[PDB]
Amino acid sequence: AKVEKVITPPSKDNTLTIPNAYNLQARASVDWSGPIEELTARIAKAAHFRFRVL
Amino acid sequence: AKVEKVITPPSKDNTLTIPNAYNLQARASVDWSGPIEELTARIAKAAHFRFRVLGKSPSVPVLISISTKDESLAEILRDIDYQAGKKASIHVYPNSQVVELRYAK
Amino acid sequence: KFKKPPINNPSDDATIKLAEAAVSVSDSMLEMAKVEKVITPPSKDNTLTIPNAYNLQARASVDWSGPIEELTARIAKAAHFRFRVLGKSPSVPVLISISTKDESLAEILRDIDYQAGKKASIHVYPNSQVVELRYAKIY
Amino acid sequence: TGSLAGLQKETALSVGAQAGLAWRAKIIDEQLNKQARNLDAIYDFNSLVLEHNILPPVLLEGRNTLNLADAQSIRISDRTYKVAKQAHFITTPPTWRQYLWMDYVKPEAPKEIWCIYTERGWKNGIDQANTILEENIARIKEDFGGMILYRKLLAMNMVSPPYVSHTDLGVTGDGSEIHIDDRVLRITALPELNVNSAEWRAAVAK
Amino acid sequence: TDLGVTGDGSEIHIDDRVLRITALPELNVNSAEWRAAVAK
Amino acid sequence: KIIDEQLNKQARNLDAIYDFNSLVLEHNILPPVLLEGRNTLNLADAQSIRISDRTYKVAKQAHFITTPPTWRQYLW
Amino acid sequence: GCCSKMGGINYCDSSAGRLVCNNGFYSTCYCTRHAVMDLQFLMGCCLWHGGVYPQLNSSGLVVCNDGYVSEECSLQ
Amino acid sequence: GIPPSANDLLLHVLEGVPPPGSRRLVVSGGDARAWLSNEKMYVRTNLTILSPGWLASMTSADGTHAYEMQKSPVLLVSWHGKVMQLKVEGL
Amino acid sequence: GIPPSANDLLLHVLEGVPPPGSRRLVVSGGDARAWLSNEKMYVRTNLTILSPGWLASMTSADGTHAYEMQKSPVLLVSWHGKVMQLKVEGL
Amino acid sequence: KLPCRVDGACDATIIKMMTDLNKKGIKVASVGQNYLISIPASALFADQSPRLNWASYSLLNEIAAFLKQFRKIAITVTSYSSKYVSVKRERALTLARSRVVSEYLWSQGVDSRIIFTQGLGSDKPITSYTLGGDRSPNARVEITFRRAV
Repeated sequence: AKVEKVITPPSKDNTLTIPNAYNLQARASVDWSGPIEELTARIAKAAHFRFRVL
Repeated sequence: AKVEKVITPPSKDNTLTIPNAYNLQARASVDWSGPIEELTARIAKAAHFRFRVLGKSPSVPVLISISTKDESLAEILRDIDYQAGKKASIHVYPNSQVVELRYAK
Repeated sequence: KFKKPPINNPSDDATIKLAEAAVSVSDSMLEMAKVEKVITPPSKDNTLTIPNAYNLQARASVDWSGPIEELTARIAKAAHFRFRVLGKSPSVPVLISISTKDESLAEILRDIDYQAGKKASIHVYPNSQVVELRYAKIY
Repeated sequence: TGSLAGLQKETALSVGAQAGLAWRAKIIDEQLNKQARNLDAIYDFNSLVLEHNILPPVLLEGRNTLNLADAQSIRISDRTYKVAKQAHFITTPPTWRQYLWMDYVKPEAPKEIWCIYTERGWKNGIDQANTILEENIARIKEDFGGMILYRKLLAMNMVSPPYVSHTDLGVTGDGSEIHIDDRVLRITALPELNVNSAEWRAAVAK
Repeated sequence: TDLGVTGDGSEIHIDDRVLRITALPELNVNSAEWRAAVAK
Repeated sequence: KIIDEQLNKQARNLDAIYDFNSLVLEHNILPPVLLEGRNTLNLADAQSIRISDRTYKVAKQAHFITTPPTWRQYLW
Repeated sequence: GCCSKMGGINYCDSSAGRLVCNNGFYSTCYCTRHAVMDLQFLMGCCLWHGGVYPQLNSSGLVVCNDGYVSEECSLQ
Repeated sequence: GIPPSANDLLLHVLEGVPPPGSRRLVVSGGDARAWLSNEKMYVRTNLTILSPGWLASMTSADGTHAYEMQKSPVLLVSWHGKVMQLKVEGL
Repeated sequence: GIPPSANDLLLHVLEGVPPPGSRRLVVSGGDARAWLSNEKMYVRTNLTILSPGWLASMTSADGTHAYEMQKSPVLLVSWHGKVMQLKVEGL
Repeated sequence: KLPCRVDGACDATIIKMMTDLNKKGIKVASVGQNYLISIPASALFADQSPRLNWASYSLLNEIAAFLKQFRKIAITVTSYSSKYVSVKRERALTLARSRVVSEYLWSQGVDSRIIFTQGLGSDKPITSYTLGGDRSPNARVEITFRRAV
């Protein structure tokens, strides 16, 4: 990891793509070992947001 | 993972936004796996718009797959434009109510 | 004491499996009927061909699983109308299955005419008091 | 066997299984007979028949198909359609009794550890009868679903309809036997999938 | 390799893709193109 | 049996340690296995020797996969 | 006693694989084999291989279907 | 040479009909069915198979998966974000 | 080639005379007669045969039907809008 | 050789825990497959502070022992309080209370996949009688889940 970080310095962070807002500050403890879609749908349903798949 | 992942800023994201016309918020139910032009023409006819094509069809047609039960027509058009990729684009003009399918040169 | 309201008779796993098959058969039919209705919009209704009149408003509850002609003759005889047949009956019989409860004879005749499809047709003339069954010009 | 300090009949199943199978088959037949009209309403083969008394073909659908053929190469597909059975002339529509009815014949051809193994054979026979009924239900469900899929693909213009040609002869025969009106019906084009995707028609439901 | 609607009248596939890896990974022997890493 | 019980108690740490899923390449290709040696000497016979500073070898080659490997195929 | 301190067993719901008590509560007992069980410990050898290859051997060796030799089931 | 597309038995596995000439296998611990035809397993379930690896796969419209794979007496599945095991008998 | 028109034994079945060289079958549960000649049943009745399917059919002037079909130990008939079964013995 | 039930669970034990909790004063409700546990804030915390009493850990152990009897995927912990100074202080207080309660519940061995925590402050009261402080019946913590299969 140190060698890879030295060779390729990252330049962008996903805060721009995923910003924070109100009622995204509720908290969670999760232990999940499956596919991504069901977990993302449960997080969106707990955050009271609509869910879209492209 | 932080080092390896590359992203794009949302200012220059090349994805069609929601055109927020009144006729494009009607819900639909689509099950289709085939060419893009027939489905786009049917979406325009259901949304009471006109439909026009600029470009030429290739030898191998562009194939999309849309399977939704309750989704808006604008969201369906956005998913179609995302699934088309670099080969085709969909533009929506609401002042003169038309949709345009532009092929890649 | 803790209880929850639905406590019915005990069930059978055969009926459970039949219900699990029938639910998916039902929503497959629902989706396919929706697609066919969207593709082909109907424009005409058989109220013009089968109108209602007085003494067609006596009611009936019916469970019939046989040919069309005897049931249509019984409905016409109960409605005090003459019965007429045009065309020749095919060698493979036209089979219907009707299971209703407390609906009018005009509605029964309309349902029989709809289930007959492309093989037979039902017409009603109230001025002459005539129920006519005509076979299709096929074979 | 365990710790270091720890170191320092078959005919009952066979006679129970047949009786359990026959008893469960009889109970399944009674439960099938209690719901005769609902099954006739659900599996309505009669109203799916085409114009010239032709049974519709059976179509099978698969989605999101992947095949690892060997190393270094894979083949994937979006959707696949297959014609499992082909259309033909019929005289009678099918019914659910040819699919779901199980066979019942009364078996009249017959103690410290006898009872528990007889009970085990009884449970095995009940489980076997349940498995047989489940397979029959799956078979009739496939045969109905293919005929539904044929009508949906015909609505979306992906299959071709069958084509019927009829020849009308007059009064035929010799002086010892005559036939008044003879008609010979023959279907000439079987239904098939089309590969030209430009004629496919989409449906948007409001 | 991207194939469209392929098949005969009894069985069709809508969108076929055939993926094949052409060159396996291997070590290189030309030392002039190697890149060093210094971590401060 | 005792070793199997000890492996089952520490199950969730083993998936975090031997995370084969995070090393898979773009087209679901398992990465190859490389072996490294340092400061190598060989006395083939008398009057002649051969030495090397470092050596690299490919042990297993990359291939298509459908599922990632797990620690239960090695340690159970 | 499955439905203890309740009204007793009503029937086996095979869609969920569970018993139903005489109240409206589901029971904790299983009644089909196709029920959700949290199985973590399984017995037998040549696991995570093809299984035991069914040849009868002159020696006490146990071979799996993929050519691996299981030392645990092998007689010494 | 073009690789083969799929195996056509997976449509019948998706519908639930066993392939002809096969024999049944007993599956315990979850909702799955398995058959053995040509020294290969055919599995019908709606779970996600994790460890043993499969050769071919198809998916139905309602989320049912059909797998073609080699024979093995154990399967590793994920149920709702939790990893468990299914036991296969009759091999 | 032109398909054959009919079988001429069905006229004798309609009249009620058994075909020569045949043998009798016992029918219970309804008003029907059956004969077996060439591993085929010939049935004379005025009911409507629903389930097993027939190969050839003729009809008389008074409403009696004659059927040619394969052998089967059970017939499904409709009497007056009610579906019932007929038992065939002697096969 | 196969198990005959879910381990460490019994219907009589479930009924006994529900009866004991309802007799002592913790509200346990079940409609359909949804389960709700309602706890007054005075039995857990001090006077309007996010500090647990030392004697409430027995109650938390009893709630954990009841929660181990079921199979579940997600739990929701929601906190409600009363008006003291402003809305920010009571919202932060409810969030801290839910965080501490779910931290001890996750420290104990409940076999869930996700636990969600939120504190709504004083937005949703269940009783129009709002004269009390932390002794009010509308200052509470709620634990909701759905039994799986």
